[PDB]
Amino acid sequence: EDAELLVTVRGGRLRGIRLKTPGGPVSAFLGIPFAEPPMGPRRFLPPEPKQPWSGVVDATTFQSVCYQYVDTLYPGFEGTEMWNPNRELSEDCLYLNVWTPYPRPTSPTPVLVWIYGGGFYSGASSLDVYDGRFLVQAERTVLVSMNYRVGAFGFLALPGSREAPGNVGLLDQRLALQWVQENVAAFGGDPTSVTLFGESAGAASVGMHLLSPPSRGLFHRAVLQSGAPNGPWATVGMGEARRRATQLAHLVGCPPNDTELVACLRTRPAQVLVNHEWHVLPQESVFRFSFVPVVDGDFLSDTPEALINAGDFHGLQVLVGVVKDEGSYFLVYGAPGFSKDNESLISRAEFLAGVRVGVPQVSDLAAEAVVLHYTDWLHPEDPARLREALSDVVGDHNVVCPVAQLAGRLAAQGARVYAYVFEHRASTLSWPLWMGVPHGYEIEFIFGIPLDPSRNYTAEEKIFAQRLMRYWANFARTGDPNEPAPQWPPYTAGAQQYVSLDLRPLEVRRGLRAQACAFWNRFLPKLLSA
Amino acid sequence: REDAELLVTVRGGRLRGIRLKTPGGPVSAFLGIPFAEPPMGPRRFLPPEPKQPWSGVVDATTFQSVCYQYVDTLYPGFEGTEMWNPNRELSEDCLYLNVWTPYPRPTSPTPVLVWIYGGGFYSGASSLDVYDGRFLVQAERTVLVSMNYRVGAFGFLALPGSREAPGNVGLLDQRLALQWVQENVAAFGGDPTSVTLFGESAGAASVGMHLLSPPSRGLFHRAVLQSGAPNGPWATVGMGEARRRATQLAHLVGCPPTGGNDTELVACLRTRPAQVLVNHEWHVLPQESVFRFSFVPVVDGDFLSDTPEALINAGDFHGLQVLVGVVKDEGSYFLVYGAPGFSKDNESLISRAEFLAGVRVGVPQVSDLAAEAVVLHYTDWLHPEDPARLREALSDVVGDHNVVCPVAQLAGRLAAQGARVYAYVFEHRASTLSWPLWMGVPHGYEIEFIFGIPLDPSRNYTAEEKIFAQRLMRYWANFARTGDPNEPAPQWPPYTAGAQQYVSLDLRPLEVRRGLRAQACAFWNRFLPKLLSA
Ligand SMILES: *[C@@H]1O[C@H](CO[C@@H]2O[C@@H](C)[C@@H](O)[C@@H](O)[C@@H]2O)[C@@H](O[C@@H]2O[C@H](CO)[C@@H](O)[C@H](O)[C@H]2NC(C)=O)[C@H](O)[C@H]1NC(C)=O
Ligand SMILES: *[C@@H]1O[C@H](CO[C@@H]2O[C@@H](C)[C@@H](O)[C@@H](O)[C@@H]2O)[C@@H](O[C@@H]2O[C@H](CO)[C@@H](O)[C@H](O)[C@H]2NC(C)=O)[C@H](O)[C@H]1NC(C)=O
Ligand SMILES: *[C@@H]1O[C@H](CO[C@@H]2O[C@@H](C)[C@@H](O)[C@@H](O)[C@@H]2O)[C@@H](O[C@@H]2O[C@H](CO)[C@@H](O)[C@H](O)[C@H]2NC(C)=O)[C@H](O)[C@H]1NC(C)=O
Ligand SMILES: *[C@@H]1O[C@H](CO)[C@@H](O)[C@H](O)[C@H]1NC(C)=O
Ligand SMILES: *[C@@H]1O[C@H](CO)[C@@H](O)[C@H](O)[C@H]1NC(C)=O
Repeated sequence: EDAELLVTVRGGRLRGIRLKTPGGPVSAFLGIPFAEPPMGPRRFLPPEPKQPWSGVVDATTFQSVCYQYVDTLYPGFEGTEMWNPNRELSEDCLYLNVWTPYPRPTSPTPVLVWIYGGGFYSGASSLDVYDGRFLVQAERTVLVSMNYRVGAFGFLALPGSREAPGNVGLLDQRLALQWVQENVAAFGGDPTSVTLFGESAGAASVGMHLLSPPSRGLFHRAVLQSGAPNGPWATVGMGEARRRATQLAHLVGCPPNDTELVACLRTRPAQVLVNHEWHVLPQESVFRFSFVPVVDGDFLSDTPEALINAGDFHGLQVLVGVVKDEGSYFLVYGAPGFSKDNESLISRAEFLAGVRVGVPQVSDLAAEAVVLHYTDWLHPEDPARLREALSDVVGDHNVVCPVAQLAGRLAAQGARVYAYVFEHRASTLSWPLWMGVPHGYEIEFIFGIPLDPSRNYTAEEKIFAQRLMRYWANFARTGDPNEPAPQWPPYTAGAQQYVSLDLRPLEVRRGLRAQACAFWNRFLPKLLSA
Repeated sequence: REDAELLVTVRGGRLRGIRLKTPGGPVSAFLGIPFAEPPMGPRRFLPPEPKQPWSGVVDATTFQSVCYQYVDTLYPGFEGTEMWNPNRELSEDCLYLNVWTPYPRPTSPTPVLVWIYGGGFYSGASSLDVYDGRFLVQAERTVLVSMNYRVGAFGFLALPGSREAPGNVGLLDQRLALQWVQENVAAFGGDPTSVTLFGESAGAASVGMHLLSPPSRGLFHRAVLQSGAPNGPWATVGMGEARRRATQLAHLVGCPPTGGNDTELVACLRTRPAQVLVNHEWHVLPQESVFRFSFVPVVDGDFLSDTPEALINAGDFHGLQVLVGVVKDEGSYFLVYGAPGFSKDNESLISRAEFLAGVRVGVPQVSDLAAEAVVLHYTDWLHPEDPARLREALSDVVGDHNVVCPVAQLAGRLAAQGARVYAYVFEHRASTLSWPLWMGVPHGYEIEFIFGIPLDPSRNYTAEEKIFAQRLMRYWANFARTGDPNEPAPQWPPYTAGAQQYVSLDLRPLEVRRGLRAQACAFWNRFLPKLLSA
């Protein structure tokens, strides 16, 4: 036996596995149970800590994926299948994973905690693009990821009720963070140096832990990639959450009050709920998801926008950023005229129709304001400009401007913020050229996937991945990504400085689409209230 | 004895003129021809009556009085403002017109240019030196007519529905002069079947209203609108707001001893000295502002059967040629009349607080949300507080809202509905300009080049500017003769709703460009009206 892969945590003994890397081995402990399986009567309930066990838990392989919708838009296409579950689906899915260097560190090592995205309806810690072996070998930190409930199982809410309080998927993450505080030292980790990082809904999850006091004490630094808690998609109001929960029950034959409604939902197989998940949305749209965190005064005592404005953020360091073309990926899921298999050169009529699906549940006047700002009135009908304009609409509304607002408010209120735009299109990208650098395609570089010899990244891209891993790990260690070389300056509300990340050296630029984001963050709210 | 070239007979009687000297040769001028009975005493606020025939010879040898009006006092003695102030005595006896014709009189019918001065409908006169018609007539051999029309309350005080003060009588003054041209211009060698209206500022808005009034439309064939349009937010007023302003003016001068019977109210107003009415003219505006004037044309269903925008959108304009344009910096002149932080004597590098305050003065009587939309669009959010950018932004706000975007909307609708449109932007700053450099090419300072003022030997224009003026006079006269400013050489393409082509007018040859501030004017012409409705 290998003593380096035997660990005793508070709940019992674990057996890990030795993983290979072009730079040397790492230790991995995969599929560690941190909660009781939320099954049967425990569906929709907050998680319970895992009860202690006898014997040795086999922690050599990833555990099941939390039950979720499986994408079918392009069957077999690499660009979509890389996000689909690669393990069996189960409601018994509350497991986390620990990667440590080999041999295990004898000194307290900074910890990075990954929260995957997936619009709160999908995702898994077992996806190949989240493989932590290269980060842990290159930068010598402890790396933790957890699975958390998604879709109705994690975020269906009958607000006020005890049978379905909502946000339990977020409590899954918090419980894993508490598990890290109690057990990460047994792997060589330092519980006093924990950096949360996540992408898309994971970034929105990270931001929500920043704004929830019970979570705030479980970590010390935060990285938000292409997501923010204050977007128009990451939260839902109590009334709309209740309406969606009620319509789901109707679509699955329930009831035969909240107590009875939830009891009937608990009798339905997991797939039955998944099969009707998308039909509770109020309208045809993109970048909208059925069951997301709810603002009910508990996990979030107020809206994330209100909490960001009222918060004291001195002593907080955050790393935030976006990719160059945040919106293009979502357009093929419903904007008329868009497809991965052609140039998607849409007409003005399709552009106007696409604005309503990309900015759903918005008055006609506010939609007209969007069309005004995003039309080039010297070329109002040029298909290529319209394709790009609609990508900018979806991307600015949902990612760039929510992130810009978060960064500006945190910086103006005591936090040290570092901002980036990711501008390298991977040579291996399977999405068409017109999508540019699409949403989510900086992750593989952050995790050092180009170092995998089994893949076809260039030598320049391997250098690039090592650069990014160093930035991220420097920030985890010191709150500053810079190597003590062109310097990465902090983002401020006035100067609005960020850096571009690509094969070229760091270049400092001004403004995260300041013109467009003034519209979304300053004017549009004023219009909607009148 | 007498010179036969300076003696002409019109329908009303005989006239005697004068021989003007110009650097290029003699011109015949008939200045101060009465075309209406003096609108004095009981005739104040009433539509004009045609001039009764006279015996003997009327001496049309000098400009007549300026219609009673407010006199600017912002910069006393300053050349930049005094050039617009009355250069003749003020009087309500002011309904006279002027005719310039070549010497000797043309043998064949000659195209006619009719000038309508601006002045915000509260000021102006055809006697101003910058409107001197001798150079145009000499250089291009046209006949030029200009008329005086009543301004201020005397021309546009309206109690709608009352016959005592129906409103728009200043526009009826212009129409009567146009009817006079139809009946009498052939006696001067003019062709009544080739008449081109042209005007600037409120004169351009007047030209546009004649285009949209059927009784006026038959009196001319072509139109030139310089830095003005009838659809601006300042050129017309609703019936109720006209009545509120008229009622408030009478109240401020003691009439009646508020509102009540219209006949008695107007009769009380007619007993007031003309200066007393002028002394309170500016006090009836609903808010402090710039580019807003108290007594302007009223949309009452008569002269204008609807708003100018509705008439423009519903009009068939086939068979019409129009020449429209603006100067490069339309807003700057108006900012020193009330925007906080602005003066001709300093750089006017305003603060953000002064910019935000200026938006409410420059876009008056709109909701807080509408003002926020203006601030969003005209702020550079990468440099939100730089004084120089704020100064230029407020100038653009006032210029786009009041001139550029109204002109662009008119041009686009006319072109899309059968008219042929030629558009320009005037971009030359005169070497003799007295306004400070930060105002650029200000509103109104293309007029002197179109009238050929640089050819005046007493003035100090460069040789290039004299060539420039001669080129502009040729464009205008070519349009008057043929409906096309091009020489029968860089070509001036028509303006269309799609291509939106216009030319730059300056010392360089013609350069073709696209879009009259297309991005800005989409906000003013497409979005903002939808916001005001909700
Ligand atoms: C680009 O393609 C989209 C989607 O078409 C799909 O992909 C093609 C490669 C082919 O497999 C089609 O059969 C697919 O439907 C086009 O948008 C569609 O247009 C058709 C009419 O041709 C219409 O019936 C569908 O409803 C449209 N789909 C959507 C989602 O709006 C689009 O027109 C193409 N762009 C071009 C040709 O410029
Ligand atoms: C509004 O008043 C006019 C004028 O009233 C006349 O003049 C006043 C000074 C006073 O002397 C009144 O007694 C006068 O009647 C009215 O128009 C007059 O109406 C009467 C009866 O027809 C008569 O004097 C003449 O017809 C009109 N004289 C005018 C026009 O000078 C008018 O009817 C009143 N309108 C209303 C709605 O009351
Ligand atoms: C620029 O000037 C304006 C106007 O001031 C006038 O013009 C100056 C050149 C000088 O001749 C002054 O004596 C004149 O009064 C300034 O705006 C005024 O500022 C004063 C003092 O702060 C204030 O009382 C007035 O209300 C202001 N007037 C307006 C219309 O706003 C402005 O401050 C000057 N800007 C500078 C000096 O940077
Ligand atoms: C919910 O409804 C059931 C059936 O009507 C009833 O028996 C039960 O008491 C209710 N529970 C609550 C908490 O209201
Ligand atoms: C032109 O300049 C001369 C001096 O060179 C001056 O005497 C004359 O008054 C000026 N004419 C103007 C300003 O019209």
